[PDB]
Amino acid sequence: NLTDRQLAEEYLYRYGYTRVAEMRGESKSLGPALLLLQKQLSLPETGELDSATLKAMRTPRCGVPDLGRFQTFEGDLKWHHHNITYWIQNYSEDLPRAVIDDAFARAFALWSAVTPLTFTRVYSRDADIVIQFGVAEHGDGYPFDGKDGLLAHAFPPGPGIQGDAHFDDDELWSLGKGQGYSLFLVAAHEFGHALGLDHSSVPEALMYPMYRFTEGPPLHKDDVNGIRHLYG
Ligand SMILES: CC(C)(O)c1ccc2cc(C(=O)N3CCCc4cnc(N)c(F)c4C3)[nH]c2c1
Ligand SMILES: O=P([O-])(O)O
Ligand SMILES: [Ca+2]
Ligand SMILES: [Ca+2]
Ligand SMILES: [Ca+2]
Ligand SMILES: [Zn+2]
Ligand SMILES: [Zn+2]
Repeated sequence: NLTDRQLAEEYLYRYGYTRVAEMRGESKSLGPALLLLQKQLSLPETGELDSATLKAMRTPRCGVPDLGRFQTFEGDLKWHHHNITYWIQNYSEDLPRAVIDDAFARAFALWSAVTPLTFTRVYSRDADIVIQFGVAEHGDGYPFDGKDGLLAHAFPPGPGIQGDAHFDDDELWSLGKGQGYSLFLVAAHEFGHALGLDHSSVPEALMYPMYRFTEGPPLHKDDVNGIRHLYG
């Protein structure tokens, strides 16, 4: 029961819009930050807390920031070897273990066709991409928010926590039918970040930050070109 205005202030802060408005001398009213968000999400650029902007802010999405408050990390944020390993550290009880394993394998198979990298499952803490399910504060100081709102987050390529992918288990994980969010579609978006991709402004793109259920092929031209500009 946040008000529409309280939701707007929280959204603009969480995803980096308020910090950018501060750097431009324009954080004492909502309008300038709203214009930065409408440009970034490809909404009409009104500067108002209008119906299209409120509908966007209420839409479940990725927990990675858009414009600001990104942490300082080690290295140039791409992988420098070909065989990327992953470890499924724990399981949601919402799906059978073999269905969770296959959702992650399918999400990696989407990227493998369009990148010179391979993805291989291991059972070891020193995998490149460690996958975890967690609730609220889950060990990295970037807490989840309970049911709906942000669904998951991931870290850009590098050592340790870098490249890792976390899924909010206060969500109901499914394949996106009946109830719950598609673990396949969320994992596919989060693995893009774990390969070094940013958010897209193209609403149809996999790397757009909002969750959109589809039964169609998830990759768009903007996603494939994004990976091409990283690894060839
Ligand atoms: C586009 C690029 C540069 O490859 C890239 C891609 C994805 C990420 C994810 C982060 C990152 O900063 N975090 C990892 C995601 C969790 C998180 C959430 N809120 C923050 N304010 C925050 F700093 C972090 C830390 N930083 C990133 C940077
Ligand atoms: O905010 P509205 O007037 O576009 O509904
Ligand atoms: Ca890692
Ligand atoms: Ca959540
Ligand atoms: Ca759950
Ligand atoms: Zn994202
Ligand atoms: Zn986390």
